[PDB]
Amino acid sequence: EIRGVAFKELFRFADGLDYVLMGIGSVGAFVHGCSLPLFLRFFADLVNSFGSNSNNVEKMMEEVLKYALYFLVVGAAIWASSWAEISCWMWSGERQTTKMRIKYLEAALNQDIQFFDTEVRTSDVVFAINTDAVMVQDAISEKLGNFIHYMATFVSGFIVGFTAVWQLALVTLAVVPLIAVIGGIHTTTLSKLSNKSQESLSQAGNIVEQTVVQIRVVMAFVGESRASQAYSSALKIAQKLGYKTGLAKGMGLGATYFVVFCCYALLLWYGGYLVRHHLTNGGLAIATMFAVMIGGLALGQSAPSMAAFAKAKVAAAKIFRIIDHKPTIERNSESGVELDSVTGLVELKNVDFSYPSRPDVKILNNFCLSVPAGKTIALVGSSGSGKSTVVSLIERFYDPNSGQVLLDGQDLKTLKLRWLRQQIGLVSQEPALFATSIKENILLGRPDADQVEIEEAARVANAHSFIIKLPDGFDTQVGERGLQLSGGQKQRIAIARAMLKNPAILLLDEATSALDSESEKLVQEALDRFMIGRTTLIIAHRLSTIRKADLVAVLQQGSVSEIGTHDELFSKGENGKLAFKDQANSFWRLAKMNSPEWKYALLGSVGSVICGSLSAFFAYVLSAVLSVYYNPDHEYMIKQIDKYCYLLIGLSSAALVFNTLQHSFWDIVGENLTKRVREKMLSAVLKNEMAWFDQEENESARIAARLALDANNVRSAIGDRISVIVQNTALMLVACTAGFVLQWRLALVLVAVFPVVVAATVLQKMFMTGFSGDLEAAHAKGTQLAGEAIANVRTVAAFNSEAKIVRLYTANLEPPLKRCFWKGQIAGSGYGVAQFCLYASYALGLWYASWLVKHGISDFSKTIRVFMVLMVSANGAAETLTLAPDFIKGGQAMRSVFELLDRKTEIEPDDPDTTPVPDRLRGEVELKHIDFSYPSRPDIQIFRDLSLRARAGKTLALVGPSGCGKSSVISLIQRFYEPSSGRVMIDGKDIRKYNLKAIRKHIAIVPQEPCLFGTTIYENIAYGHECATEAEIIQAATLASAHKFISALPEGYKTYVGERGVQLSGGQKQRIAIARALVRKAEIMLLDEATSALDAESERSVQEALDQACSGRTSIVVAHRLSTIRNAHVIAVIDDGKVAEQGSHSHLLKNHPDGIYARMIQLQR
Ligand SMILES: Nc1ncnc2c1ncn2[C@@H]1O[C@H](COP(=O)(O)OP(=O)(O)NP(=O)(O)O)[C@@H](O)[C@H]1O
Ligand SMILES: Nc1ncnc2c1ncn2[C@@H]1O[C@H](COP(=O)(O)OP(=O)(O)NP(=O)(O)O)[C@@H](O)[C@H]1O
Ligand SMILES: [Mg+2]
Ligand SMILES: [Mg+2]
Repeated sequence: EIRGVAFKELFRFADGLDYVLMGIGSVGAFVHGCSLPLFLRFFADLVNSFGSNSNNVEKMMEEVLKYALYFLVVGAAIWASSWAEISCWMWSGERQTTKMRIKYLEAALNQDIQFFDTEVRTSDVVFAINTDAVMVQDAISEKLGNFIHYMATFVSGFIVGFTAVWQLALVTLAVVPLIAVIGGIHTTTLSKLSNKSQESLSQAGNIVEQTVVQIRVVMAFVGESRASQAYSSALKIAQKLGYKTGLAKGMGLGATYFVVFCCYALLLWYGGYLVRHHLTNGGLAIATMFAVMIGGLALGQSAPSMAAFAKAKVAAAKIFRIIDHKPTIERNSESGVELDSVTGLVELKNVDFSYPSRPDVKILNNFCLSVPAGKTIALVGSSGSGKSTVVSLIERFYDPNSGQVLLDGQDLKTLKLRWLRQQIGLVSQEPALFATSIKENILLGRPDADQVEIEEAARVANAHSFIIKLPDGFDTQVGERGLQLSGGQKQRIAIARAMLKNPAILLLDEATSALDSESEKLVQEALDRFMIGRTTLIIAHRLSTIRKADLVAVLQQGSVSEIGTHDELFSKGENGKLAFKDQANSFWRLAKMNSPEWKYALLGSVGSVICGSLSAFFAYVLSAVLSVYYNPDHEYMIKQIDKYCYLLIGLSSAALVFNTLQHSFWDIVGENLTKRVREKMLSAVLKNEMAWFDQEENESARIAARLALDANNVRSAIGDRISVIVQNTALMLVACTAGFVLQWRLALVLVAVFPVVVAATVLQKMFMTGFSGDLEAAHAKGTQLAGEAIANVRTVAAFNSEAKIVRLYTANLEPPLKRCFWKGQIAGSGYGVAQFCLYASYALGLWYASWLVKHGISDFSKTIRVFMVLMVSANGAAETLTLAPDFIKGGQAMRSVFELLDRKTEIEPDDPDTTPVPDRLRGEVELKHIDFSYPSRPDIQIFRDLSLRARAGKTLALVGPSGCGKSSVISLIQRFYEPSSGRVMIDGKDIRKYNLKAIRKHIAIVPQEPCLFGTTIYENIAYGHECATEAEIIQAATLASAHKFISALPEGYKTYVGERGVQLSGGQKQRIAIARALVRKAEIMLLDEATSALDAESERSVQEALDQACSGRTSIVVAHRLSTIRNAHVIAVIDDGKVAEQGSHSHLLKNHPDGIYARMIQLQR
């Protein structure tokens, strides 16, 4: 394998326009990166002009106007540079990516079947088509532009810092690694603890998934409380892990706050020292500190670019490996002969095409097809010596081992290999349709034909009137994924696309779509009476296409057996808008649910406020220090700077303490809330009906994913998100108050430009995240078509529609190209306008500060303090606004959770108050006039007003046929599916009114395909009773003949078992389920087919265990029970739920059971 190619090789599909776009985007990214430190330098110059000229009001006003003009120039430069970078990079990346997808699909479909058998697999090719978005649509589309932009920012910030104040820049460059390593430690610890918590949540999801896959026994054996308790224990483990995670996150980010505040205290003291020694200015000091931080952040932000570049190198190496391979199929003449008789006879001296994956195996040894012209020849044989290899031979897949295949005295190997393809028709087992129009999915057989030939191609063969009468319309883009759910329409569309093709050398490889409907009847009229005759190796049915064919040509052991007469039989084993009032109500309900932890939240809230306030205070101090930088009194300057540094150290200590407090307590309340939510969701789902678990969207994997995702989503929505909202609200409040009390009418101006600043900063955050959306979703349709074409590469090569598929792929990928260009242009223009308005607002604020100072309304100190404090307030508001979409997502998860919780259940496992039940029952049950009881699929209605009787202390051994409601009478007994017309009376009264959980504690079951959950067989057996103890388990194991086999292993009771455990035999788990049913010790017992596939001694042991269970008390056994039913008084015999005579095993009345019950026994004997 290859670990990657050269980075430049990723640009192999860049034409002149792509080169121009890349150059323009690179220049724009470089200038946009350099602009921000240049703006810091210009801010330093403006502040120096605005503070150092306090006495000369005219000079400072003129210089402030000049530097506001420079701010406008920088804003325009950022506008142009960001527009260029974003739009050009996105467009060039999209163009190169689309060119690569087109070329890759063409190259892949141009290869032979060998390249997808022993070289790169079909799944690998589809995955490469998927991850072309990851490779080229990501790394060189925008990540390259971001890399250039951030490297430019880093270099420009370093240059600005080291040209303004090199002393302060050097000490700041020394400082930056401290914050970097503190943040790295915090991120590492947080990621590790989050991974551990995620593993705990995954284990909890495994627990709930195991609960719902085995819901049939969990509901029956009143194990819902046990499952809830186990889930709660797992959730408590995950909650302790989340507590550790929250404490670690709070401590780490409080350490970051403490370190940055202390470092700013040191840097501000050193800047005061530099101003005191007349080395530089205060504005220069602030700007050089900020510029070195911006350079450090820029250098840190180019790591994702390098990660994307490495991933791109490896994935481009893969894609180039597929593309650059020259197919061996086209190494032949490709132009030899294309003028042969349409009625051709394929001759095979020796069969070949031993697949290159396993060249040692020779499935086809030696035989000849010797097909008749105009007469249909069939083949049949075993699966191991299959017939599809003959199809591969005929279609010239170029794998000749020893012999050679030739058509009517002309070698296929030396043939054109182009004309042969349309000469040879094909309808394989797979329909192999494509995500394109139905007309195209037929037209691709003969491209030159118009709609008319398509019409008679779909008319002569099969019926196309379904398409005409299709509610979608005359033309259809194969619906969504496939036109037909059944597959008959798919097969007949394939037949029509072969009809536009030449059927001269037709090949029909049967149909694996389970067609046993009128689709086969229509197939009888399509390509079963066609005038010519060639290989039709249909083996779906014995008489289908074989009885009518004049040559059976049975194939076995890679050689043709007796051929010609079809009368002889062949031995084989073949079978034959959205209102937010509802969201607010849901949030209030969730908060009421989270009442017990409100106190904790409140403390965390307090911490948030403090931290919020702290930030403002810090900004204030910083701005205040700047005012002290421009002060003629040196001693007063030193005293004020030292006071501010000490206050800032105190702020750092408070920031650490209250950050740990806020985040620890907010994560504590979030963990408690998500644990409570998960527990309530589990209770709600376990309170539902069995039909609810039957539904597909409530599947086990679906349920686990839904629960985990919803809980995680709301957790964030309620934790760090609300933390940040409260913190930023406190910051904004404190900042506005400080600005207004210092110098109003300028804070009013900054509030006037407040929306501009918050919008521009939100767009800055978006740019940091990335402006290109979901790359895979953008090319979803083209990716789907490419994957379908790759999976059906055999059909594409057979119909010679490689060019048509590639052209359809270009037509599918053009709209994403146009959309990406337009999105890039809109994003670039919007981002540039936002930045220009931001810098215009900054210039306006500083000029208004100058105007207030010149008029004598205010002073420099108050103006600069208000300005900086309001700017940090705007930054906090930006954070809140950019976190709003997570609030939207959390509201969606919240309404999902509260629609799951508030769903009502028809059946109540834990009834509030019902008719009390005695400790021991009689066992008599009457299922009078029962019905199908299957809401999920009401198409079928079994139990046509059927009634069933079970006398107290007696057994029923009903047998029935397969799929006659055999395994559903017990479901009616346990109230899994409520019978609408059925009266199920237990102990003389209906089960609907007694305590359901109490009865389910008094009825045992041995389900068909026995449930083997848990980790140890000991717990599986103990599941039968709450007070399992040890004597009960031992006696149950002994009674059901389940003690010797378990003790055979050294582990015995404490043995690894379950879904992830060691797989054991069916008889062992059946007897384990029987032992669990016995240890349940129930008056009414329900059995199933516990003898599906067992050896002689295991069969005898299972029958003995069943005999003992029946001898115990009242029981219902529904197994086949061909003999030795222990003389049940009655046996219920039914035909699809209809009323029928109850033929007994002893055959007292040998009239009804003679033709039903005894027939299967005679057949098996
Ligand atoms: N790509 C492959 N690599 C290796 N062995 C293969 C491959 N494709 C098919 N086989 C083997 O080919 C043998 C014969 O089956 P084959 O004729 O290919 O298909 P089939 O589905 O059995 N045909 P049919 O009987 O007409 O339905 C089997 O033993 C397969 O394992
Ligand atoms: N999830 C389901 N949704 C709808 N119908 C179902 C579902 N599962 C089973 N059925 C049908 O409900 C009926 C139950 O037949 P029943 O004999 O009780 O079970 P079975 O497992 O089919 N028995 P058997 O064939 O003897 O092993 C049959 O018509 C089933 O096909
Ligand atoms: Mg086949
Ligand atoms: Mg069953």
